[PDB]
Amino acid sequence: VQLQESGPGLVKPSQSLSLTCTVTGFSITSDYAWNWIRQFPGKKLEWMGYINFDGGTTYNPSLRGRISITRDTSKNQFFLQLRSVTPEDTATYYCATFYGAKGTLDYWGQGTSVTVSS
Amino acid sequence: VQLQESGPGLVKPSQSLSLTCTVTGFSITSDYAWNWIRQFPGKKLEWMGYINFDGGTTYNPSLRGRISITRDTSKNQFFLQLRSVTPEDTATYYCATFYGAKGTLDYWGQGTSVTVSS
Amino acid sequence: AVLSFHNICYRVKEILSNINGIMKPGLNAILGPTGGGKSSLLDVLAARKDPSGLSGDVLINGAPRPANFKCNSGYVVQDDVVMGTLTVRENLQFSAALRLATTMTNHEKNERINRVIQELGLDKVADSKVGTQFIRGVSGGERKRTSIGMELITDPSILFLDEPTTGLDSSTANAVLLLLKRMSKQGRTIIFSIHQPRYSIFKLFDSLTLLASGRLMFHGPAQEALGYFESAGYHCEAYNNPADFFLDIINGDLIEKLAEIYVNSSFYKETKAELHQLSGYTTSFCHQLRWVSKRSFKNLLGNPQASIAQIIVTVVLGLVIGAIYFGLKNDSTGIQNRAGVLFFLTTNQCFSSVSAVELFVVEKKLFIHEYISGYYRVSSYFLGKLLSDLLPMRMLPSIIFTCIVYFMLGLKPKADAFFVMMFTLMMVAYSASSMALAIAAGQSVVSVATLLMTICFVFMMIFSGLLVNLTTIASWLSWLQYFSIPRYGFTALQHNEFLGQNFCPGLNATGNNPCNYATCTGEEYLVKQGIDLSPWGLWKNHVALACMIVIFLTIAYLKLLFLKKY
Amino acid sequence: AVLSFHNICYRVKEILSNINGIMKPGLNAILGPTGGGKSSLLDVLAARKDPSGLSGDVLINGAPRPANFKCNSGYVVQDDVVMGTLTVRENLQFSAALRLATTMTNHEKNERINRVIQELGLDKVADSKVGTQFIRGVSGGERKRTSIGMELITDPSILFLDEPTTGLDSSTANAVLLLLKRMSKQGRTIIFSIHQPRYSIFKLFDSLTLLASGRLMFHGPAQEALGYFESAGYHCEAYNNPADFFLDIINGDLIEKLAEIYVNSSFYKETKAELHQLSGYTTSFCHQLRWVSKRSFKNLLGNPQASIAQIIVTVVLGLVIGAIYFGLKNDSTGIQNRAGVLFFLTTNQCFSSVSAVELFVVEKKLFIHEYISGYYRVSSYFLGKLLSDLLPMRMLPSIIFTCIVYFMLGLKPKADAFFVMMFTLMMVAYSASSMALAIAAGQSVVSVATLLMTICFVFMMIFSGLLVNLTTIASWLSWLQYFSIPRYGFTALQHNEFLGQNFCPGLNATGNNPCNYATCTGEEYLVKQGIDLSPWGLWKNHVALACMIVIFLTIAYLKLLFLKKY
Amino acid sequence: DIVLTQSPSSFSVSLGDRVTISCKASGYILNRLAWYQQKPGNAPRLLISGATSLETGFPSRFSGTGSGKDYTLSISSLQTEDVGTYYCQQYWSTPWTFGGGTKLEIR
Amino acid sequence: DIVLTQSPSSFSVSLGDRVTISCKASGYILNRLAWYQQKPGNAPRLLISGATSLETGFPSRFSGTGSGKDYTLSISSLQTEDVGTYYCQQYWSTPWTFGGGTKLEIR
Ligand SMILES: O=C1c2c(O)ccc(O)c2C(=O)c2c(NCCNCCO)ccc(NCCNCCO)c21
Ligand SMILES: *[C@@H]1O[C@H](CO)[C@@H](O[C@@H]2O[C@H](CO)[C@@H](O)[C@H](O)[C@H]2NC(C)=O)[C@H](O)[C@H]1NC(C)=O
Ligand SMILES: *[C@@H]1O[C@H](CO)[C@@H](O[C@@H]2O[C@H](CO)[C@@H](O)[C@H](O)[C@H]2NC(C)=O)[C@H](O)[C@H]1NC(C)=O
Repeated sequence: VQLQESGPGLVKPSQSLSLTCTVTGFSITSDYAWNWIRQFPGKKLEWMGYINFDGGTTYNPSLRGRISITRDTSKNQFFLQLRSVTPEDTATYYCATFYGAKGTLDYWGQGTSVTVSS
Repeated sequence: VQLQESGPGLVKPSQSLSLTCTVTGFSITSDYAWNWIRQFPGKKLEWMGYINFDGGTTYNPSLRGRISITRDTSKNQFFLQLRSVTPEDTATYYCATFYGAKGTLDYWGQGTSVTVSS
Repeated sequence: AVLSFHNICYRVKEILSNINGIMKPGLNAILGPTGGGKSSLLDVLAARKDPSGLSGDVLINGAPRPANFKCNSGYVVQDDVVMGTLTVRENLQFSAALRLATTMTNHEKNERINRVIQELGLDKVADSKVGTQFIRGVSGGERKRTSIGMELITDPSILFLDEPTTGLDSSTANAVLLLLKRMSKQGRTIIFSIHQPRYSIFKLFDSLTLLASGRLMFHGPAQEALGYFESAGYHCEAYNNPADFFLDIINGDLIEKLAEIYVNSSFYKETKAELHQLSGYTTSFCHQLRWVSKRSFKNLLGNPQASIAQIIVTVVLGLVIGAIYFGLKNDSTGIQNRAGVLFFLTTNQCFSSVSAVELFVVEKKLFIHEYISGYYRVSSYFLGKLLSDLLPMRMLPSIIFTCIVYFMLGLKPKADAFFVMMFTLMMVAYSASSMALAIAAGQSVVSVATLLMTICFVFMMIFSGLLVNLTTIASWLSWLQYFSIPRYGFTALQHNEFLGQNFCPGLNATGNNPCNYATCTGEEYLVKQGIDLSPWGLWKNHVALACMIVIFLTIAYLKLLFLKKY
Repeated sequence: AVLSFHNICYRVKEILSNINGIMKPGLNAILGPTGGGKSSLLDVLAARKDPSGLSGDVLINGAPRPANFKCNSGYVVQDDVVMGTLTVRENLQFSAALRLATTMTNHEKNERINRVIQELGLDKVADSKVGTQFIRGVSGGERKRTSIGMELITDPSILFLDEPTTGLDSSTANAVLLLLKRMSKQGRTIIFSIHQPRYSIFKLFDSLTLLASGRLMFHGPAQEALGYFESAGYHCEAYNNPADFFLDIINGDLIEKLAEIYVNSSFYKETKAELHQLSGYTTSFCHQLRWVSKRSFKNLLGNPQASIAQIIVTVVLGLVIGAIYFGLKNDSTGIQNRAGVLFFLTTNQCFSSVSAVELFVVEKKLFIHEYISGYYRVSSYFLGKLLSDLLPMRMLPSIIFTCIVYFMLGLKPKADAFFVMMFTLMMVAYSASSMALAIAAGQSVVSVATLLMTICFVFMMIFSGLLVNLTTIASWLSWLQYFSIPRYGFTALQHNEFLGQNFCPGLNATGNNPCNYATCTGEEYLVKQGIDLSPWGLWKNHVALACMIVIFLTIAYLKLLFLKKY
Repeated sequence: DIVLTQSPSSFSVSLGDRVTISCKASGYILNRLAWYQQKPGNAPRLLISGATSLETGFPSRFSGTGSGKDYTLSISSLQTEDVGTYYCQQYWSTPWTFGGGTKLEIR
Repeated sequence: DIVLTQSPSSFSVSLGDRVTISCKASGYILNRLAWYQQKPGNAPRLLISGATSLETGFPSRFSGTGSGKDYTLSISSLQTEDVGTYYCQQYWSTPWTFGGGTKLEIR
């Protein structure tokens, strides 16, 4: 219901990445599923997986094992862990939030600008 | 959304009965299913079947072939036809309206007091 | 009508050696042990073994095996081959309509039929039924008689014959043997391989070929084996049966001089003198279809407790299913019932077609004996059998089901939305039974065939489309879903039945679906299983079932054509 | 060791008449026609027909049929009965461990075994395999020899014997017949019904009962039928085989004076003089289980290509199913996959038990021959066969499936939520196979049994609970759903697997379900099919499957107990 | 069918006693039980859907509880306009069966 | 997957032209296509769900149409705050695929 996105704004290739989107105003273990929509610099969105409210996840098959979403439900966060970063995905990440019984990514974060370069 | 119930307030046994509930403010062939809740004089409700929005019906099995609901959709009415009336069901009929995607008989008519006697 | 053979060195790995000897008219015999070379010699001498194993010359009155040889030579199989369900007169007609020239009229044909049934006394029962399982009008004594006749309409001068009396005891045995003796010298050179005869039938042979262990051991007349073994040095059990005495010699009373002791005797040179002396389809395709169809159809009718019974069981299945799924409401339990009954119709149509494999494994013996003889061509047999037994047996359980259950269940009430269901059931029945034909077209035992077919059908049913959502199968297994017939049937039936429905009372989802987890329309349940919706989305399953039919039928025709006919 | 019988008027409707004559020591014979009275007389005389049809007296050296008669009388069946998979020495031991008194030690038992295998020369192959289908170590010549021995460990003085040589030709035939001749006058009164013998074995008989058409026609010594038929007025085909000549008399050369011509002859009065002169279990239950179990288990091991093969096929089925349903996500296609795989597992546990009917229809011949003899009691045979073949053959495909697929599919990940699935598959396997036993416990042909079982299983599957929502069945059919085993299996598996699940991503319905058409939890799909949720709601299916087992097993035991053992 | 019964078929409360009404089912309803509030002479107007929610036009006093079988409505300090029978009504199965309904007594 | 494509990947309208945007699917979506409206520098905010409905906080200009494959949004006389790319996004299959999105040009 009120998301916020905040992490490192630079990585190096073949390293990893974390983004730590801290939900507020709603317990992430209560109702919805929580997503990680990313948008390239050419303004074309990609989905990038979600973590359900109970704990299950499902990732975009175009991301084979390079993504893993986890949640530290004590402070109702949920993190992104993208590994072996190619210098091409210089995207924006937007921390979206599914609904389930209506189907639409109702609420979105603010997005950080990860830049994968030396 | 706005129902009204009006028919003969007296029958004789083994004759028939009609009640002609004229919906208004909503086309009965558009969305909902439409019911015929009846209430005995001892204040205990019975369901008494419904007619779907397309035309299908389903009646309370305790009423074997003694009920048949039809609709003259030109003036968005829908009628009750109860045949071989025992002098016991001196009920009230209330013309209810299902919802389907929520499940509750949201809107009700005003009810007539059928009296099945000589 | 001599049949001088010479040096039959057959090699399958031999089974024979440099046999000699001629078989003049009369009643020639092949005594032998149970399975040494006796039956094999009678096969090789009757043009019944593929010549690539034979490495010698045979003769026929001085001319080496004319092409239309079997056209003028009968060869009656040991075990019965006559169709029991038909009746004797019609069996004789069926043998006469295919193998003798159809330039003559039907009149002289029936005339020859009566001529045969008197020269082979059977006006006794000239219209009785022969029967196999459920009716048994005549007995073996007439069964073997009509089998002997069935090849006497063409009137060959060389009536080959193997083990006439194996399964007949003394009375009818002496009957048929004296019958052979009598109808011999109308000029017919019978050559039969008997199995431990008696002395009462040992009267008149004129010839006998004591052959064992792939090597000849005597080829004199009948009244000479006694003298030959006298000069060999045996008493022959002063009162005994010599026809068993010679076998008593061979078994354990050794061999590689007992076969050697004969060439030095007089009979080798006796015959081999004249050996070296002599050393220097018909009909059309029309008939061959129009008669195989008649025979197979009247056979199907003959023993109806095999087919008619499952017609009763399909009527009962249809009625019980109509009783179970009577309502078919349009609520949350409407999708389950609808995708259940169609599923149960398709896989039913499939697994009740594995019982149509015996179309070609019960009579492989009969088809083979018929084709080695010049009856017809294999394509004719194939098309006749299909048009007679596959076509009107798989077409009824597609009309019992869809006429019984369609109005009880109350499915989609339209004309074409009904004929499409009927037609799709017909197509899946034909396709599954044709696959059954393609698997079991060559074998002779039905065990492994039924096992393979039941396994294949189980796998197809797994991939049918109900037990697993066909869109969640991994990518490297989703290519398997195209080989499955129940899929092509069940998908067509679904797409026929699920289109304009609404399975949520009170919620009109056709405009838009709220809460998007509901399957509140037929289109959503149809797409959720990965099925098209365009009108091609239905007939794609019929162009795919009209193709498995043609493939699984040409495979069957090839398996019949390339089968060893020897 | 005489066996004077007298007036065997058996009535099943006769099959015999007032036969007389005694069978002194030596080698007595029963020539007869194929099936007139010969085999029936040898059965009635060997205490093998229910006495209610017999209406005469027999004797044994002067004492009328002691109770433990078969305890001191062998009777070797015509067709083989020896277990081919076992080996000769162990077959002899198995015959010795059940029927002779177990007060003596195993030592003298093996001593008698060697004594028998020398008095019946077989140290030739005293450990070879006999074999049925897939291995064929020894041939018929030793098969009949070990069958003759199998009843010579007890050493009876009356070695009944029917059709020794039917299926053996001359060499081994003369072998076994001379063997009989030799081991006769150690004082053993063989009585065998031969089928058209030769003259070489016609040497030494001392007796022969030419009996045809339910009436005796000669009971003199061997060297007298010749003279009797001389005085009857026949040449007997000066050189012939008389043993076939008499049959040549009976068939058609009449009867109601040919049977009459003998009583007036000398032999009737000859014997009937002395006739009217003479006119005035062992072991425990422990052994009978501990040995039937051994024999059946080592037999199961003997020809493993029957059982081990379907273990390979169940491994393959488990792996292919694990490959298809690998993911099992928790979205809208989670309910379909989950209620599909459990359904297929239950329905496959059922249908693959229809192959365990031959537990009791392959050896009905063997069980019957064994029980008419004093081997064991039917309850022992039953429990042994169960504990040996049903138990460890239906217990593996319940551990292959549930260990292979449970971690691939990724079902409910708990210990007990896994052992419950294993146990429920075991229960449904046992219950379906026990019903299979209850249907096919008495028959001898497996066709109608397999047909009835496949139909019953098809109906149970219809009522399983997936092809039709069991709450929308009409009231007068909902009582049928209790007879169905797949229901009790599939419901238990569902209730095990569907409890704590959530099949709607992003929508937490456990607090409350919005839009009420969604099946957004396992509880809703579980109640929607009419299934309990209390912990009793699961084990009710196991108390109902532990009851169909006991009922369908006591029905089988009764069908075995009340079966006509004659 | 599913027979919804409300064992306390009549109450007697005072203006402020947080009274509750119990409507135990006879099967499994799965939170599909709705409460109506008939007044003396009108038509039953919906009060709670899904056994947990409410209806716009009603206070925050009313609140449903329970799950599986034993559902209960809970009025909190009933005011004066709160009299009149209360019918539960499952809507899970096909014949929707109401309940006996419990009048309310003002002391 | 399902590749949602919007062939008119750029437009050029004037303040009042009733412009429409076409987003043809590559499978069957069944009215599950939603439209977003990214502005230059913000996050895509939902605009239409189910391809027919709207979202409270938006005018009655926007309105979705189409069914089966060919869905279209239809702006009616676009006002000034209406610029910025428009992405359709099916949500029927598992990998939810957006579209290329069509900027808007003010003459
Ligand atoms: O025979 C049917 C059958 C039928 O005759 C009529 C209607 C049917 O639905 C069936 C049927 O469903 C069926 C089988 N279903 C799959 C479960 N078991 C597979 C056997 O491994 C599985 C097997 C099966 N045939 C029985 C023999 N199965 C043993 C496997 O060789 C059938
Ligand atoms: C379901 O709802 C839709 C709209 O929400 C109904 O209608 C369209 O409805 C209008 C009004 O009649 C007409 O354009 C057509 O009837 C419908 N068009 C299409 C393309 O569906 C629809 O009628 C409702 N369902 C039923 C069975 O009436
Ligand atoms: C689903 O929602 C319900 C409430 O809407 C959640 O909770 C109850 O939640 C509170 C808060 O944690 C606690 O009383 C218990 O956790 C829940 N009690 C019961 C009886 O369910 C529930 O936690 C949500 N689902 C999940 C998986 O968290």
